[PDB]
Amino acid sequence: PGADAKTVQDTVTQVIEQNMNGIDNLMYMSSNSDSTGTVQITLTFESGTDADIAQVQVQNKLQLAMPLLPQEVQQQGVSVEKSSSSFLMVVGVINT
Amino acid sequence: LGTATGFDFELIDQAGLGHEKLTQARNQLLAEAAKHPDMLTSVRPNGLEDTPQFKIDIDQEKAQALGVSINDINTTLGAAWGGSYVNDFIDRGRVKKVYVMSEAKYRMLPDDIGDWYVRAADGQMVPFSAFSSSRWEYGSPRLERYNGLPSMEILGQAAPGKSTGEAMELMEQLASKLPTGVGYDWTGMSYQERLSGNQAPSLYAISLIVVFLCLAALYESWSIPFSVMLVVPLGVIGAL
Amino acid sequence: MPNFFIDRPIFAWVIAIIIMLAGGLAILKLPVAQYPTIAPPAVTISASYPGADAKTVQDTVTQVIEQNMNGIDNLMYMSSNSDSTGTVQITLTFESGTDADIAQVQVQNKLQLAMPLLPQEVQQQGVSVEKSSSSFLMVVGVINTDGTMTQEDISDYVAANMKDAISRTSGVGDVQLFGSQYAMRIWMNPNELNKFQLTPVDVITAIKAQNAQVAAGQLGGTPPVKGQQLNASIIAQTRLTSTEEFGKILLKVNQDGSRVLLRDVAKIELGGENYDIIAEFNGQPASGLGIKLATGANALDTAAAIRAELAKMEPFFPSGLKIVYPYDTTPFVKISIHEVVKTLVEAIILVFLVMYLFLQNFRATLIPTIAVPVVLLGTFAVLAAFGFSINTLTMFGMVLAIGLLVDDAIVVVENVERVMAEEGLPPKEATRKSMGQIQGALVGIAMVLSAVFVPMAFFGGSTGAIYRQFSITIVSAMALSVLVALILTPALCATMLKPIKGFFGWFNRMFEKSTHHYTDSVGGILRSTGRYLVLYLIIVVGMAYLFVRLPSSFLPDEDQGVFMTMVQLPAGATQERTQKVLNEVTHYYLTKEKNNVESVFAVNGFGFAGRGQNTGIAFVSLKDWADRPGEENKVEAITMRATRAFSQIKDAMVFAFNLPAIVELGTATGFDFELIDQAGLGHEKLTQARNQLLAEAAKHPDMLTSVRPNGLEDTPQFKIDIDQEKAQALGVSINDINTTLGAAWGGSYVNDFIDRGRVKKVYVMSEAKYRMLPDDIGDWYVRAADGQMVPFSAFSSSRWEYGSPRLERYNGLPSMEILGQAAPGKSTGEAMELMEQLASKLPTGVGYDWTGMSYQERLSGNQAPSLYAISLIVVFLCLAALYESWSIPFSVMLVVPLGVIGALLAATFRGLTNDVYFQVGLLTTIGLSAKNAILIVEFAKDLMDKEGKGLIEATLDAVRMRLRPILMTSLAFILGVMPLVISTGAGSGAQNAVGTGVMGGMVTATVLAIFFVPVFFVVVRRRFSRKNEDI
Ligand SMILES: CCCCCCCCCCCCO[C@@H]1O[C@H](CO)[C@@H](O[C@H]2O[C@H](CO)[C@@H](O)[C@H](O)[C@H]2O)[C@H](O)[C@H]1O
Ligand SMILES: CCCCCCCCCCCCO[C@@H]1O[C@H](CO)[C@@H](O[C@H]2O[C@H](CO)[C@@H](O)[C@H](O)[C@H]2O)[C@H](O)[C@H]1O
Ligand SMILES: CCCCCCCCCCCCO[C@@H]1O[C@H](CO)[C@@H](O[C@H]2O[C@H](CO)[C@@H](O)[C@H](O)[C@H]2O)[C@H](O)[C@H]1O
Ligand SMILES: CCCCCCCCCC(=O)OC[C@H](CO)OC(=O)CCCCCCCCC
Ligand SMILES: NCc1cccc(-c2ccc3nc(N4CCNCC4)c(Cl)cc3c2)c1
Ligand SMILES: CCCCCCCCCCCCCC
Ligand SMILES: CCCCCCCCCCCC
Ligand SMILES: CCCCCCCCCCCC
Ligand SMILES: CCCCCCCCCCCC
Ligand SMILES: CCCCCCCCCC
Ligand SMILES: CCCCCCCC
Ligand SMILES: CCCCCCCC
Ligand SMILES: CCCCCCCC
Ligand SMILES: CCCCCCCC
Ligand SMILES: CCCCCC
Ligand SMILES: CCCCCC
Repeated sequence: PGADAKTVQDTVTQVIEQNMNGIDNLMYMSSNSDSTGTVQITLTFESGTDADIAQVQVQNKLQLAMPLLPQEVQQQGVSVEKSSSSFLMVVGVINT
Repeated sequence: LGTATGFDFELIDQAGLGHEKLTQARNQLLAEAAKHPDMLTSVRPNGLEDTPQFKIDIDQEKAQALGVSINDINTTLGAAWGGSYVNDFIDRGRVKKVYVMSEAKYRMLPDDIGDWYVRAADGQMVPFSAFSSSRWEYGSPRLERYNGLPSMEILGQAAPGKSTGEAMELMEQLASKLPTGVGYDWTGMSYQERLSGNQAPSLYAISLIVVFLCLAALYESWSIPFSVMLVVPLGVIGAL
Repeated sequence: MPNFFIDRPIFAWVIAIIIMLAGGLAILKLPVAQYPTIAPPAVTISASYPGADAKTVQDTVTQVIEQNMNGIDNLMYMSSNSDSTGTVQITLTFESGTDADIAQVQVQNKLQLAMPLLPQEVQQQGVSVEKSSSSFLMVVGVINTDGTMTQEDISDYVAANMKDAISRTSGVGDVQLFGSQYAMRIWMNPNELNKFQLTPVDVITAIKAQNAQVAAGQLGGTPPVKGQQLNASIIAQTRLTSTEEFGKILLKVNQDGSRVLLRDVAKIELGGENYDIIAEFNGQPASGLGIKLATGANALDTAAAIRAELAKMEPFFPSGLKIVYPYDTTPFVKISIHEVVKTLVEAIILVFLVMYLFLQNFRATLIPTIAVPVVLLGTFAVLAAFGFSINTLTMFGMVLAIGLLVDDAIVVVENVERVMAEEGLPPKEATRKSMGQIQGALVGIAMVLSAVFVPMAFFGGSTGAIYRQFSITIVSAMALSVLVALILTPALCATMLKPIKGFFGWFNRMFEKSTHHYTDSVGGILRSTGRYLVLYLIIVVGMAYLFVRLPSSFLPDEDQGVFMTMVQLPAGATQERTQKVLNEVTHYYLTKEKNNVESVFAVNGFGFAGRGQNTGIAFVSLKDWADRPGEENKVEAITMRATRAFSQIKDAMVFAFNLPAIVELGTATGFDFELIDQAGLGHEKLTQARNQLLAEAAKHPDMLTSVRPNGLEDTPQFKIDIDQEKAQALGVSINDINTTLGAAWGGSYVNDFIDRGRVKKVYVMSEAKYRMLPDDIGDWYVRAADGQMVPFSAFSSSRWEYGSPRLERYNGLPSMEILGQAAPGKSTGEAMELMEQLASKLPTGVGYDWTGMSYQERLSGNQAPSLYAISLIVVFLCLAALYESWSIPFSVMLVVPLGVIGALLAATFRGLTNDVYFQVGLLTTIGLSAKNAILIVEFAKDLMDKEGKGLIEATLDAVRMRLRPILMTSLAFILGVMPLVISTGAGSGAQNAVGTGVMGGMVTATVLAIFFVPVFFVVVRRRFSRKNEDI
């Protein structure tokens, strides 16, 4: 919260990236760090990779980098999720 | 998947050049690409351009002379203007966050900076103006990295009548004339198209070869298979 | 099928072509490896406690982690080292077949329970959990040929621009930097600090405050006021980027207004995170990456991926920077496999030639020549179906399978060319009835021979995959051979066979006469059978003696074009002395092994046991095998001479050693012992127990040899006692004291900075000159609550003591590893039994265990004899079915010793052992021997059943008929396996070994069979009969 893109990149993104080692079947890695205080790092794996194994291997390397991140980021936490743009539906909730 | 039409290019800082030099190299590539409308169309960055930002320097000597700690200064600035997640409370049985932040009207403009006071060790309240200075500068609102290195993603597509493969060839030729230390890579759909294309010739060959061999066994003849295999264009022409 | 394809030769070709296409596509995609995977997965936890001694590491990190290691599936044992570089390594070794991904997940799930209990300094160094082999796959070296970059510069360039992408590459399980990345080094001066009434605590506090990256929010940020037109990020402090900026950190302002800057109390420079690892390439400054193969990953695919990634970096190198390749285990794999391919081709050509010699017709010879490639290519497709790899044993299966299937088509082609001579049927008509006579026996005999190898496919243990893949390859090839002989061969016999001197005339007539004296000799032997019965038994007793006389091993050492040299100095020795020893090692290879050594990559400060000022390693790469003729230019003799030369180096343990085929199984005669503190005795008592055990072992040179500890000896350490009362009285904080002491003498990782775009570390530490001497301790001052500067001498006392630089634990208890081996002639089992006896007489509370290779030894015992018994039983049963007789099978079984004797003869005279390759050749010999015997019995019995000829007439008519075709196929294969025997170059150790046993077994199985088989048949039928034969 409140961080600029360079602060995010240089205290969070680079640290996490430098720890994404020893993971199997990685094709490439990409990231953005932005002025809303957000970073997203996406690791893309070979077709046929077990997505659960890929995610736990990523999550476990991340876990061991958490002590290197700023306290404010440790407090917010860092989420690791399987990526997917396919929604079954979007339920809207409005007040009339 | 995305549009999966066009190409997906990564410009890469391979030698610690820095954001500004990478931007210059990007612009060089975009300008050259614009000189080949016959081959490339809508070659553009996928990210954001640098914007004005408000650089505030804390004067350490003045802070120390007044007895104001840097931690109080930076917490006061960050908590008021950026907001701060303090801890959690429990709202109707559900754990939720507590945030402190300035009310909107006291964190809008540079003149508001001087309305925020920090208590020194001797109890006196000191305004931010007394130990800071500011200036406008440019910086990035969105920094990109690719395989751990600074990068800028560039999207585009082949011009009408041209194949994406040909457009990729030119992009690579143009990229080879960029300043020292600037590399590139293909990602996404473009990574996908290169690998699928490298397989196609051998898969066609295996299909053609096995079809011939099955027919040769069927007819006990190395030549009669051809009379069947010649039919291929007859359907294809009407589909086209 | 035969009659079907005789009418459809193009269909036959189509099936052969599809078989070959599938095999060809398998060859392009199958994994390539030296051996099948047999090594158990190992997960290693690594952590670092900067400035910590071994006991501090053990008692605040290692024990905490170990106590959380529970509920982990398939765990065989756990071991750990805690050392006075501040490093701990904990290795968990799992059962063969364990999924390394799950083992890593399970280990980490438990580690995360321990992580919060670990010191913050340890957490912030980064704890790592890796799943990799223990040995290096390769070392990637980096030099600067223009000499414009120092060792430190190159190391930082590798760390900052190369290492991470290599570390992310799939199959790379671990990467060691031979060097260090740059950090911002603040080298504190205690005199200047005291002059300004400052301490390392103030320095650290000021760096955290003035090397900061501050989140400051936005102008016009959300939620905004109405009418806002400006939105912009606020940028406050950012990480410092240069020594200049660190130098002007403001520590304080004096009363008179003067400023104290960090550069007034410290020297500030870019320099390594650590200064322990310094490498050279052929004496020149270097860095590099030591790469370990991830568990179960393919070595060749991973090396290829590493090279492709390195190729992406090279264009952006600074001037002069160059990648060198001083140590790579993978070329040997690739080249050794290609050499077996070459001998496979050469074996096929040598078969084609020996047949043209006997057949004397290209057409008649070509049909067999076409069948073998079709079958072998198809066997590759079967390997893919079974999920096997192209490796040494599947490739030896390809070569040795030839001898057991080459007769399939020959029996078909010849039984046709005979039908066209007896009668006058055309080639097509003859093939049909010909196939009707042999088709059934072909299938059935292939099943009898398959019985030889099927049992061995059920071999257990880690060793089991070796015998399994070989057996499957042999059986698959024989099965495909039958199929090809029922599909392609009949079609070619019916389309190509020509309807039915010189050197050949000379050959034919020579053989004609030889056949005459042969049949004559046979008839004479039939009348003197009693004598030759006795001769047979002593062949069986001789075979028995040579079998027990022959020593046994697992896999021969191979010259792999590379090897390593270990440098171990006593703890307490300095970096400077280790470099002196490394210079001597490097000098020796560059001056005394000019003809053999291509490069030396020497690393000061790195060993396999662990880091330290007192340890180093030299990686040595040799010139190509072709440029190193003779055994004196092979790795074994090179390392022997080197170790002998290095024995004259004082105060150091230096030895060159070859890589073992399988590091896991390790030495052929070595053991791996663990002495265990079972009762909280403590390190000093355990050391004494160790010494007692080491002394008693020396008293038995008869059975034990080189029984030594694997770890390090105690060394002097500087014990300093902080006096709590004096510190309280002076108002000196214990936290200030410990931070001042640890930061100055051990170093402290303060926070991060940005060096040319890359996040890196900042370290404070005393400048070297103020942390070299015990007296320097009192030059460090701490500030009390009342502002007075207090020297360490005012509140501390010190004394010398002894302590351990490397504490070992095994399965969670204090331990000491002891290596050793059996004395000449003695067996490892005998040596281990003695060690157990000696261990039982040790002080109360001292226990023991076996690990590593010795865990495998006691675990998997001898299981080959039972499987050989099963094979023989099943072969006999299959023969009983083939001949519908319980007795006739013995006429074939009795030929097995005639072949086994030759394989033992050859292995003995040539000096080989009873290893993997002698056993796969021994099974092949059994099958080849039975095969040759059936090439006689099947015909001798065919006349007594179809031509009604008597026992003695049928026997002598068959041998005369079969002497030529038998010696044809037999000598062809004997010559065919010649390239295995005379093999030199990569993998020649395995080739020579497997060839010697098989060829030796073929020779005896061929010369003795043509004389003894007639005796076996006639004697067996006479005994087990009533009113049938002899007329
Ligand atoms: C009748 C001729 C034999 C058949 C021809 C060979 C068929 C193809 C064999 C497999 C592919 C080539 O592999 C064959 O073995 C190795 C491959 O490293 C080469 O061997 C050569 O180079 C290697 C290193 O590369 C040296 O260690 C070796 O001393 C030298 O002989 C042979 O020159 C090559 O012919
Ligand atoms: C019966 C006589 C014939 C017996 C012949 C047996 C030869 C077996 C030797 C193969 C050993 C080397 O195995 C080697 O593996 C690599 C890595 O997959 C293959 O590498 C291949 O990759 C791709 C597909 O994977 C191919 O498009 C490419 O042309 C080739 O480089 C080699 O083409 C193959 O030669
Ligand atoms: C797991 C349990 C199953 C495993 C069983 C092991 C079976 C092993 C069989 C060994 C081989 C048997 O080999 C078989 O022997 C018989 C003996 O009559 C031969 O002889 C037979 O040939 C054919 C078979 O249809 C008949 O027309 C003929 O009259 C008969 O003599 C066969 O041609 C041969 O194929
Ligand atoms: C004139 C040529 C027409 C080719 C049309 C192919 C369009 C499909 C492309 C595709 O998805 O590729 C899949 C696959 C690759 O092996 O396609 C093919 O294999 C196409 C070739 C099959 C036809 C040859 C047999 C002759 C008929 C008896
Ligand atoms: N029973 C009539 C009869 C009359 C005359 C001859 C054969 C004959 C047929 C096929 C044979 N197939 C054999 N092997 C070689 C090794 N591979 C498996 C198969 C061997 Cl050893 C002997 C063989 C005898 C059969
Ligand atoms: C791989 C293609 C094989 C084709 C073989 C053609 C048949 C054999 C040659 C013709 C034989 C007739 C001459 C007597
Ligand atoms: C798809 C590959 C087929 C190649 C074989 C051509 C057949 C030869 C024609 C003439 C035979 C009489
Ligand atoms: C446990 C190992 C299984 C053994 C497989 C059976 C061996 C014969 C297979 C032949 C394949 C054609
Ligand atoms: C028509 C028969 C074709 C199958 C040939 C089988 C050869 C023996 C295989 C042994 C399996 C254990
Ligand atoms: C003789 C061919 C045997 C079947 C080949 C099928 C290929 C299996 C790939 C997994
Ligand atoms: C791969 C197809 C080979 C067929 C050629 C036969 C021509 C006589
Ligand atoms: C581990 C699976 C083995 C598959 C065997 C296939 C038999 C042809
Ligand atoms: C471990 C026992 C295996 C025995 C294999 C038997 C095959 C018929
Ligand atoms: C293994 C069983 C053999 C039994 C032979 C019986 C002879 C009549
Ligand atoms: C009747 C024989 C057909 C076999 C095809 C594989
Ligand atoms: C006619 C039987 C076919 C067998 C193929 C494996």
